[PDB]
Amino acid sequence: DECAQLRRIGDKVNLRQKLLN
Amino acid sequence: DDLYRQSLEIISRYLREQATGSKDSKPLGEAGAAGRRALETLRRVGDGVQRNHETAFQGMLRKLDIKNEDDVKSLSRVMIHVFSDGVTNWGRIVTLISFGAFVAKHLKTINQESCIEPLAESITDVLVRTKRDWLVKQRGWDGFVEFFHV
Repeated sequence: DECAQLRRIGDKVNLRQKLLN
Repeated sequence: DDLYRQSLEIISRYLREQATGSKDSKPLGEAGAAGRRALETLRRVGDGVQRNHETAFQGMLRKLDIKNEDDVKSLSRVMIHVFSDGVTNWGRIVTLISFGAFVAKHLKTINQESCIEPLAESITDVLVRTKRDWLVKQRGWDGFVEFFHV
C-alpha cells in the first residue's frame, strides 16, 4: 500500500466517529 | 487464546455473509454475548465504510491482484504495516475488516470462495497477534461497540 490508503481511511473513519461521540 | 477465537468468529461471519450476500441462520456460538453485539455493530459500520470508500476500495483490490492463498498472506502484511506509525484505533481496525469483506465478495465473485476463510484468519491473526495489548486496554470487543455506539 505505497500510498497509505487504508491507514488514512482508518483514520478518517476514526475522525468521523470521534466528531460523533 | 481465549478472546481471539471470539475475534476470529466475528470476522469470519461478517466476511462470509458479505461474500454470500445473505445472513447466516446459525447462532454465533463461540463469541457469546460480547461477540454477537460487535457483529451487529460491524455489519452497521463496515457496510458504510464499504459504501463510503467503494472507489478507494476498488482501486486497491485492483493493484493487489488477489488470487491464491499467498496473496492473502501478503495482504495480511499490508495490514500489519498500517499500524507501524504507532497509531491504533477502531477506525483503522474496522476499516481493515470492511476491506476484508470487500475482498471476500470479490473472491466469491471470481470463484475463490475458499480463500475467504484464510483471509478471515489473517485479519484476525494480524490484529490479535500484533495489537494484543492495545485491544486489551479497550475491554476488547466491548470497546469497539462503545466506540461505534451512534
